[PDB]
Parts: sequence; structure tokens; C-alpha cells
Amino acid sequence: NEDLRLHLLLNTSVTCNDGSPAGYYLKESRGSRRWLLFLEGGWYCFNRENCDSRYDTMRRLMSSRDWPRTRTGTGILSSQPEENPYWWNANMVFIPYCSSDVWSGASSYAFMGALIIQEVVRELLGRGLSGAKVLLLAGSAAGGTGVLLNVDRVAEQLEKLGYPAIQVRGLADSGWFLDNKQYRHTDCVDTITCAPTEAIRRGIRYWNGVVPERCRRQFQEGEEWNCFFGYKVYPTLRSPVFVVQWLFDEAQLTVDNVHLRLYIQNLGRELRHTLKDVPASFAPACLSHEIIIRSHWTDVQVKGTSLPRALHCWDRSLHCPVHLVDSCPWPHCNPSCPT
Ligand SMILES: CCCC/C=C\CCCCCCCC(=O)O
Repeated sequence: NEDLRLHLLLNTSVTCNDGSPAGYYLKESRGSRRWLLFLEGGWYCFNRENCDSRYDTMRRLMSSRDWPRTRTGTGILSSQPEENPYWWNANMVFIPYCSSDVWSGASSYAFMGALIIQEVVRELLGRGLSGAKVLLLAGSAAGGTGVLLNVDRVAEQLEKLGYPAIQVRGLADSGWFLDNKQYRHTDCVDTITCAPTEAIRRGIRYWNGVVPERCRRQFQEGEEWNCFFGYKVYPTLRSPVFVVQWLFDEAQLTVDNVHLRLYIQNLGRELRHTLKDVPASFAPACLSHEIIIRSHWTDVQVKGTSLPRALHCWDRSLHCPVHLVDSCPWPHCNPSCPT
């Protein structure tokens, strides 16, 4: 009924990590010229040991063999007006994360995250995307970072094939991280604990990871890893991109080696600073991780404006405030924070 339905890619060369076919879930919207393509998150692995361990304990993130044939859209993928006041009628696409590579892989464990996005788009042309006017590439966590890496690729691809009437845009949620110093230094062993900078150096070589050419050209060769960090990729992006980022992201803190005060401040403070020249943003002062596909994404507010209203104001100003960093230095100084 309102279910998004599973499709597997007709090009079987484009796969999940274990060779199973990749795919996408879709709920078509009679009428709408608006497309929402959401990239799922779920960490990553950068060497054999970590990927083997991910494969045994979090196998859904590496294979499509057990994917259910349908799933219900939630938050911004919801078709219920109460849950998704402005976007409920869009064409809804969910792209499951089965490449453990922050959607950067292009080598044909296989790491193919960038080609999966590429392939999904090509398929959707023949499903009404050909007749589309707005394409919003959204994603949470690793999927939030994957938007940054892919949004201009997706734009370029759609010109090449003869579809300049589609406007590609980005929404990066909980995907904007700092390449910073750890609280308590430690070796690059576990995914959860390895430092942000070393993790991706490892990752990019392991995944034959590719980054957007406009960021790539403007770095020394073998230095491509820099382009995983929002502040370094962003000013280079041609596509308009809205940034949703908790000031105190739980994933950020886990790789900075915190386990539940002067350090916190510095992080929270620099986040404000990295975001002061991104005009499209929504950074509530809470302790959390991800929001755009949670049903309670309508409850959060900064400066009187909800997240759904901010994105709408952002959308209106592209065809009502849009830059909204919550103003304090402490998690739980904002009464509408979740749970
Ligand atoms: C937070 C680690 C440094 C960020 C570097 C590259 C992007 C990876 C983002 C993965 C977020 C991990 C949490 C998740 O995906 O649910």
C-alpha cells in the first residue's frame, strides 16, 4: 500500500560486498515530479579483519540475501502528511547500504557504493525519473557523507544522458565530521575506536575509493582522503546541499574515544565554526545521531523553526530562515531534543 518495494539492479556486475546483487526500494508517486533518494548509513570497514567481523555480526550491511521485499517509509520518506508535511507526495527511494565504503567504492569483498548510486539512477529514469524536476539525494550518517561524495557525480550523469530538466540537490544528515585529534589516543584496530583521519586513509586505498573530481584535482596525488570531511569537500560542490548535523554527534564522539568536558566544548565550538559559511544548515544542540528518517524528526526545533520547515524554506529559496545553528555549547540545552 504505502510500502516501498524492493528491486534489484538489472546490471548484476554492480554488487554488495559479498557479490549479492545491490538494489533500491521504491514507492512511486502518481503526479509528483519530485524524487527523494535516501542513502542508508551504518559505519564501514577498512581492512579484512574488520570486514570479516562485520560480515559475521552485521551481515545485512554487506549482502542483500536477507533484505525484506518491502519496507515502510519513515520521516522524510514517509507518505503521511502528518509525518512529512512538505514532501509526503514525492517519489520515494531508499538505497540500502551494503558496500561498507561510505558510498565511495568504484572498483568492480567488493566495494561498489558509487556505482550502485550510479546504477540506481539509470534504472529510475525508466521509472518516471526521466520526467522529473527535482532530485534530492539525501542520506544519514555514512549515507550523509555519501551525499557529499556523490551529489555532483549524480548531477553530471544526468546531463550526459540528456536530462538537464532535473535539478539535483543534496541533504547530508549526521554526515559532517571533523578530522580532529582524539580525546584519548589509541591504535587503529576496531572500526568504532580508530581515529577519523587514519580510518579513511586506510579505507580509501582498501575500497579503491573515488572522490569528486573538483575536490580531487585540488589535492596532491595519494591525498584523496581529505575529501571525506565536509569542510574540505563542500566549498567545491556545484550542487546545492543542506546540512543537518547535531552539534554533539554520538558517532563523532565514539571515534574520538568517549564512553558514557573541555574537549566537548572545542568540538561543539568548531562545529559552529565549520558551519558559519554554509548557508543551508540545521544544527540542534543535542546528544544524538541521525534524524531525517526517524518519525520524530518533526519534533526538533532551532530558533522556533522545525527541521521540515527549514528544508522547505531552503527549497523555497531555490525555485523563512534556512541557516539555523542552535546556540549554546551544551547537549540538552534545547527542550525539543529526542528521547
Ligand atoms: C566519524 C568518522 C569520521 C568520518 C569520516 C568519513 C565518513 C564516515 C561517516 C560514518 C558515520 C558512522 C556512523 C554511521 O554511519 O551510522
